[PDB]
Amino acid sequence: DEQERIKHKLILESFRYHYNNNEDYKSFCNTQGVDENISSLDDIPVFPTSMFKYAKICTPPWVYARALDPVTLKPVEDGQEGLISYMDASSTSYPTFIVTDDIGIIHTTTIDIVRRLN
Amino acid sequence: IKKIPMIIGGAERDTSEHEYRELTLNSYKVSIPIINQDDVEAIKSQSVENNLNINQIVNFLYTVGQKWKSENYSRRLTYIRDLVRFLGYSPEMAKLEANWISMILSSKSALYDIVETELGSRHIVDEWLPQGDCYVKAMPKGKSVHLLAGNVPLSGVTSIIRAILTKNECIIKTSSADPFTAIALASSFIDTDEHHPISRSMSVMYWSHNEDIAIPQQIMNCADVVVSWGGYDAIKWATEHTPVNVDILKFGPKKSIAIVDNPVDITASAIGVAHDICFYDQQACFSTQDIYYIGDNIDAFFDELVEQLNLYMDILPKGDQTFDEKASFSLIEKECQFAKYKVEKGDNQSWLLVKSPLGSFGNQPLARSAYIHHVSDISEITPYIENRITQTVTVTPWESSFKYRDVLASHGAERIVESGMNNIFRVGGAHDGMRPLQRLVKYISHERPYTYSTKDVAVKIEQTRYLEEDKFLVFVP
Amino acid sequence: IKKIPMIIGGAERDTSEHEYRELTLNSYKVSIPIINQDDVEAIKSQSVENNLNINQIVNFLYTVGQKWKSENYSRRLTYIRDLVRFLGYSPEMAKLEANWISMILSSKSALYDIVETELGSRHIVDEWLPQGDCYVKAMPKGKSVHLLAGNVPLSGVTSIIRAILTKNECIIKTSSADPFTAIALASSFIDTDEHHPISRSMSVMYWSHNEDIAIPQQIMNCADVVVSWGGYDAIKWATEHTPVNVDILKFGPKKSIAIVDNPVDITASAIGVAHDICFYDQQACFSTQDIYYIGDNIDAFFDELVEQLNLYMDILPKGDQTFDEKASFSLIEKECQFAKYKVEKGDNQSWLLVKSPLGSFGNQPLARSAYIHHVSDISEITPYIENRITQTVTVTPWESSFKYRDVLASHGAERIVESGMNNIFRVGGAHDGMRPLQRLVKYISHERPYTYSTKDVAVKIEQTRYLEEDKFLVFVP
Amino acid sequence: IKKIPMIIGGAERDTSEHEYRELTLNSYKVSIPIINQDDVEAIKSQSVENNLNINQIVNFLYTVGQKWKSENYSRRLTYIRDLVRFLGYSPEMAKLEANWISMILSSKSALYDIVETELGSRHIVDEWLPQGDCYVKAMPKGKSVHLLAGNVPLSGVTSIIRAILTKNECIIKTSSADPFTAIALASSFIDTDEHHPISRSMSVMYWSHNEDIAIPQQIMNCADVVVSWGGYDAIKWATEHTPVNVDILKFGPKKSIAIVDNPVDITASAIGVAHDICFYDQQACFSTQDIYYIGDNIDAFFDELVEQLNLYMDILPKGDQTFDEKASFSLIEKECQFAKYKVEKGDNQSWLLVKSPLGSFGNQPLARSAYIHHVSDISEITPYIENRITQTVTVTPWESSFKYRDVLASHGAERIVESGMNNIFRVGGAHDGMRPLQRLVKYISHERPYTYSTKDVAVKIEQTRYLEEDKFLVFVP
Amino acid sequence: IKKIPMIIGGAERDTSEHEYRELTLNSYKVSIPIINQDDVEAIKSQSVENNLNINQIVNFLYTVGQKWKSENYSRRLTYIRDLVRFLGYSPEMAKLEANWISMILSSKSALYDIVETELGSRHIVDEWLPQGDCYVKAMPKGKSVHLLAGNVPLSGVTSIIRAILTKNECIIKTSSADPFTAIALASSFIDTDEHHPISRSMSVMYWSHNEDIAIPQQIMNCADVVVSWGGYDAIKWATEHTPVNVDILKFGPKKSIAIVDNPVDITASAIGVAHDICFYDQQACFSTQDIYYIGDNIDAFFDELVEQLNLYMDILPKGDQTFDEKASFSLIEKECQFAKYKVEKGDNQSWLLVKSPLGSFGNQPLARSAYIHHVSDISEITPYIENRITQTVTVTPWESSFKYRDVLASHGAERIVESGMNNIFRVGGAHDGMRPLQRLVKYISHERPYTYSTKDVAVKIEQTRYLEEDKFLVFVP
Repeated sequence: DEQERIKHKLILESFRYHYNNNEDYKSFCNTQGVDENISSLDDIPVFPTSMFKYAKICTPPWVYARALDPVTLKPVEDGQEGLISYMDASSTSYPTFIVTDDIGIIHTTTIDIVRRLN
Repeated sequence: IKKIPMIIGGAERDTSEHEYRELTLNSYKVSIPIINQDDVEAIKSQSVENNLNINQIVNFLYTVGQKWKSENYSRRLTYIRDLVRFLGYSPEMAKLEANWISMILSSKSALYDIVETELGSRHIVDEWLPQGDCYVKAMPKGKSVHLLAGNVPLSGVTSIIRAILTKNECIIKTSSADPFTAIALASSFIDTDEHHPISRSMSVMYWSHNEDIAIPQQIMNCADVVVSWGGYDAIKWATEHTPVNVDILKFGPKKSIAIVDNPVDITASAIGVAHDICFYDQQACFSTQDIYYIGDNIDAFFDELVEQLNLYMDILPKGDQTFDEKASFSLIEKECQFAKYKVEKGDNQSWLLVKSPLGSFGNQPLARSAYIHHVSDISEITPYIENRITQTVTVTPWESSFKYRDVLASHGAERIVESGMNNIFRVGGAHDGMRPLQRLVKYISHERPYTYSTKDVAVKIEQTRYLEEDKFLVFVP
Repeated sequence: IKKIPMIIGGAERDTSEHEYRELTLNSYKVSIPIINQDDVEAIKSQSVENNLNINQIVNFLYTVGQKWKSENYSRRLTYIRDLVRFLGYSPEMAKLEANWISMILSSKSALYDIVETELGSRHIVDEWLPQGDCYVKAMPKGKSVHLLAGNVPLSGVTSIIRAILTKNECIIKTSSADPFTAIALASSFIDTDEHHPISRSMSVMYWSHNEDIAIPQQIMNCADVVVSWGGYDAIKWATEHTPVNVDILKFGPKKSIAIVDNPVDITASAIGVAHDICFYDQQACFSTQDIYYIGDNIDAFFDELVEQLNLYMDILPKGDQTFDEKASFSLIEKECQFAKYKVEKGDNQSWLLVKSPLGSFGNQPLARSAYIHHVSDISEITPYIENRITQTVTVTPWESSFKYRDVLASHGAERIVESGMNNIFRVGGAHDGMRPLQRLVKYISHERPYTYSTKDVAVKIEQTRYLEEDKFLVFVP
Repeated sequence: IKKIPMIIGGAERDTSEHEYRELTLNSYKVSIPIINQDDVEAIKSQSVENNLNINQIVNFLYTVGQKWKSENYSRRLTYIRDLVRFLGYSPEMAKLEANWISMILSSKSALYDIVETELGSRHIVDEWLPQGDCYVKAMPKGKSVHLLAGNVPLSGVTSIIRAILTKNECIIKTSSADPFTAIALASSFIDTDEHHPISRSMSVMYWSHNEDIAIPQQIMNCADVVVSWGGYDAIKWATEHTPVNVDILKFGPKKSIAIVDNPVDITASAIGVAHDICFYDQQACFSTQDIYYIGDNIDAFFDELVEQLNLYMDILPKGDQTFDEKASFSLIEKECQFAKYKVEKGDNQSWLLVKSPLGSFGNQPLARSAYIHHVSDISEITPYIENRITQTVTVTPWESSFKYRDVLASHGAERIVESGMNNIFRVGGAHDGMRPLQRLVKYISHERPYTYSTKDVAVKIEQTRYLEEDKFLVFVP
Repeated sequence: IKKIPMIIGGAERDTSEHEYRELTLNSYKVSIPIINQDDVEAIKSQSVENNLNINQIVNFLYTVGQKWKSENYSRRLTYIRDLVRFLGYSPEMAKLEANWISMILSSKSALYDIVETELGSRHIVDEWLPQGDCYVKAMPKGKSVHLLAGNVPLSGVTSIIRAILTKNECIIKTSSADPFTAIALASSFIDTDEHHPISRSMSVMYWSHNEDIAIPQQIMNCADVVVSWGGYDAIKWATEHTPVNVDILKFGPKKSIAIVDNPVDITASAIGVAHDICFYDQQACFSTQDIYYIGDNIDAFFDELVEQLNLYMDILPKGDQTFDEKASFSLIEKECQFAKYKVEKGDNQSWLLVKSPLGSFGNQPLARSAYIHHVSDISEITPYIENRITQTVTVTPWESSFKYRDVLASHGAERIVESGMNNIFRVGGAHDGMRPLQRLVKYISHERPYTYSTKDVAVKIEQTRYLEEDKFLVFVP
């Protein structure tokens, strides 16, 4: 209930902050068709963690653990596998809106890791 | 629960009491029998007396190809079904594979000219030819061993055909991904004529690299020549488990590229580049991975290539794309979007076009992805052409290949084609800088006597007479 | 205390501060410098731009040969002195080796015809030739590595010449027995023209198999092709210490024989067989070890061969024959006398003729020993001809080679010569069933476009157009 | 009242106002237009720009052959009807002629290999090839003139095809006996593609030897090469009415024979000999006229040959045999019966077999007559083989041709075939001891400069520098 | 009072009782014997059994050339003296002619490669080669008749050598201007080995065109091939007096030119053009008559060419220049001065350079005259290149020949050389658009049986079986 309201609140505040103060993230959301004002958390773009070695990027009830489909990269229902995206809002150093190398299921929130990609 | 047979002499072995292993090719189980000591002894004792001429060999291959040409051929239908089910091919791609088998088997002039261009004459495999100061005959090596890779069935088919044209006996170890093509080809030989020396020269089997090495080593010891096709570890295994006095034809992993110079007709250019990207799901060694555009309208070519890739999305669809491959596609699309690389993709992640700057970071899955770069001159492409890695250097306006072939060869091209032709290893050329059946053959030389002088001395070669008289340097030209 | 230089680029390296090792070739010490890391870096950085045509290459080799033709050439005199001192050669054999170097360097038509017969045209190394459906050019592999054996200097000389004719850079590791021939040849290149691309392409050095492997492995990694010449362990070392994607030309140990059918002119027959027994002190791979006499006068041929061996005792004497070799000769003569083998020998144990029955026990030293057998038909000789072991199958009345060459080839002959010609690898033939500079070359294929149809279809190759229309099998011939 | 057209450029001329002449071929009148001065001017002004490659030429010929392959092709039906009506052919022989036209037009590899074997490469007609010390290109002569004979239509067809493969323009003068084959072939070219350079290169016409010579001489003066096919007077006319600097390909009258050595399988032997006797009604130059039997069962072979001739009486019947030909047949049968020659004949005088002794008087009509002789050894056949008269020396057990071909060639054979193959001029061979399109071609040589030395001198060819220094004989090898 | 012998078999005939005629070559009388009926009968009865291989032939020619290489060779000295006295040559030009005889006789690789490039293999004259679907052997025609021209002795020498390499017997009719070269060559053959088949194959004689035709016609009737070399009337005589079934190699009169594109190195350009103008006193068919200068410094090239012509005035002087030739030179110099043609000449009228505008009136004596024209582009030179008249199209900067050879070939060039090479018919090329010893040879074809299928059908050729079953069009490809 209000735990979801908690993470919704500070996760959109984190998204607004990181979208305003990081231009590579702003250009990444505008390559996705994402505006300043987005209501839900699943309209937020998420980049992979492989970026963290290619370009130097720098700007729990607070992490939105989500199991995404490999094609649509949209969340699946709980119980089925998918790519783990995190959406940490504790950081101000770098936008922690990432997708892992990990596959797993999520149960209402405890997050399981089955295997890596390759 | 589908069983794959084992052919040894010219027929399937009685594998009832054998041990079986499953493979899980495309989420579907397939039982292959494990080779035992009796099969190794049967392989060792195989000695087929092959007295056919190249005419007879080519005519038999033509008959087999005409058998494969009929769409009602039961073995062809089964092969297409297995390509669709266990390799994940689309019905179009499987039909195309069967059609290419038929095509390369039924092209007689192509085989004659392969023999002629590689060995010098199509008769050198049956007659003693007076090349110069000698009579040369091309004899087989015998019991050729072929270790197949798995991506392109036509690679294994052409390997077997090359070994057949040189009158070699074939011991084919199928790949862990395509255990059907060699079995289908050998069983087709059997269906045509089971008593033919070519049908009796095929022995198709399978062994893994994780199993005990005794039996595969015993099979490798009776080779006389080895043809390895896989990646790095496959060629390393072939090198480590071959008798040191036996030759190995190595077909390693390659990385082919495309060059678009400045096409006035952009539509055919895009058609060709899309063909090269999409054929065999970009899994071949001649498949285009990076495109290097020269000119002033890279975005017009981008749009036309997008259109042609959308066409290939329908006329030749993708495979089945397991979960991890889908996730790779998505994550790599994200990676390329995070770098303003002008990413475009097709529906159901059918293809991927990425316009990154030259020398940039780009992760390459071989699904149908292609990276296109603006270079502005050929001198900027040559630093990205390696010696034994770049195989095909596709050039789109073929005329422009006449002013680039020299520097591409100097930098290790090994092939220059027309962009609609990357899958066709045209007759008269070479494979990986190597004319393969020059190495599947033993050149036996019958040198003519001392009364036949050389072209430089004009003196009968009497070495004893001139060692007595102490006369050598008066004859040196 | 005699120092052997190290050539790397096109000149001797400053080996003052290097570490040296002695070898004790013929009871005489020779210091060779040990390769260090700076030499390895100099070898890696060697890139000679070779734009010569085959005409220019052959003319340079001819100039070097004319330099070797003069008996007053200081380098030739020094080479002969070193052959006599450190290899134990007789002055006649050393002079003959120098003369053969001169001969094979000065025979221009021989080199042109080598290129022509092995690659198809002498111009394929400089021009794009329309072989069929393609334009082919023979490019070098580059930085060819040659590991030499030690018995026959001409083997290493011909290897280097083959690599030169294909515009390859040569890294020659000399044998532990003949560290002089490659140095002499490269220094002769330098003496002719130090700025020539051929002189700057030679790097002669030496490393043992007992030393640390770091530096020899670093040298082997920059090979692009390897030519190995030694025995079994030499080829095993070459196979184990070569990058897995690099080709190896293997020249293994052989065992050549002679066949005497029924000579009406026994004297020339004996002359030839004696030549083959005595040349290179029977240390070559083409040297005759066993003679198979057919006919009715084996003892007449025995006597005539004894006479010819006595002649070769004088016109081309033996080496120096260390203590153990003398003891081996004596003990083996005793062994053969203990079995009624009709033993005959020359003075100072110069040669040995043994008439043992077919298939009999006979110990073979390679000093000048020969075992002669009565067979009565060719069918009794073929069980003693192996696949990759029998190299030369010398037939004495050359006409009789026309009725035996087929079964000898079927059983693995690889060569049939006239008995006075076993040392001459005549032009147009092959070496160990292999045309060597087909493997020293990268065949680069420039395939012509889709508008150029094949010889079987007569339809422009528009694969996309026919994938749309679904038309493949109507074109299959 | 049947009119034959005149093709000049690539289409029929408007011969409405022309003058016509009848011929009376087979008791049936045929009007052919007489060439006038305007037609001569149109022929002179004909210059077709032919930029096709050999691939395009062969593909066009293949298309025309596929058109001829359909039995519903109107032009083919008309051609068969005219062969039956005006040449007297049987429906089977006319159908066979049309089928052979289709066959030789549709065999692409045959044409490619004709070009390759005669000129050295199929690319020498489009590219400059580095033969040796030169770049050679085979250019056309242009406006080739073909004077046809009349017996075998395939002769004229092959002549025209040879001229086409070399990119020559064809001016075909049809024979007074077969004015239909060249017209049918050219009109078929037109029906395939009227704007093709090959269709626009055909000019078919007719002139007699009894008419005024002005116009035929004007046509002959624009030849650049002449191909004459008739008998003696035809070749004499060609020689007398050709510009003295123009070459003439002479295909004179021949007399072919057959040799039967000692067949264990007499039935196939008789089948072949009957084929050679009966094809083209024994009117060709490769038709068998005399048979020379070696062996011990000449009468068994006689009976089997009688049976095979009776078979050919039905599967390929004779022509129409005008009154005088019938009387000749009867009177010659009487002549041979009056000499105990063991005469046998078929019903309706279909064939004639005469067993006369060697060297005997025998009158030879070419209806289907054959004289068979017992010789007992090849040495008795060679006195009956002349230099430029004996063309085909058919040998029935083909193995026996390996022990006779040398003496037959020494005595002027020009061909040795297998007796079922006398009509098939197999690819790779020759016609009348002559490879014809070597003479339909101008070899244009682009010699490379003085810096490219020869294979013997190894000195740059500076003739002025060495005329100054007075140095010539020091370079002579 | 100097008598010229007559060689018929392999030695001089006893011409004591013969009738003689004088000729007055260079104001000096020379008696040649008239052929009578006994000589004609000796020529008819000449049949030399020639069983040599090409190796033996080339080695004999090399021996003869080594004999000609010695300046003390009596026959060579006499030949040079006769060239100086009766042909008017300068001692330098006569020595150069003898040296060129020696050179072309001693170049073995050149002869081997002539045979190889023209016939396909140097072994086709001794072995049956499997070309395709056949075994081909090149047999001689026999009794080749050579009618020589007179300007260039090397022409006749090369003709005789070509006939020898094909194992032809030579009947050489010497020219009325050079009756010494053929006699010297044949007598040299005799001096080397009088019992050799090559020495016994030479018959040198002379007959005029003004005498009775009986004996020359009898000699011409036993020809089997004729090689004519003279001008127009010579070739007309050859055509009129040859049996109609005998082939004639026609080497007619030509007119060679030179093209100077834009030389940065004008000195070598002028050297070459002067060489081509001055060699053989501009009397050869490859001698440059008109120069076509492109570029911007025609006067600089004019001056440099004047300097090089002055050099050739000394290193290779003119002939003797009879009164009428002197008057022609002077009157033509006057003609060219009367038209502001920028005339320049050498001392003692050694040469003449005339710079006339393109297409202008200019009278051409062949003394050493040359007309140079400014053209400004290649398109203005091609209207002056005829089909069978322009032989050599010398291009001075050889690189520029790569962009002109195609249009020159299209317009009838027949040769493109480097301007210092017009006299050297380089190996591998052609003579007058014709590879001559393709016409000195009879290609004898041994076609292989019906069981050997073609490359298109893949069906055994059983024509009777398929005439019975009525099956032809199902096999047509």
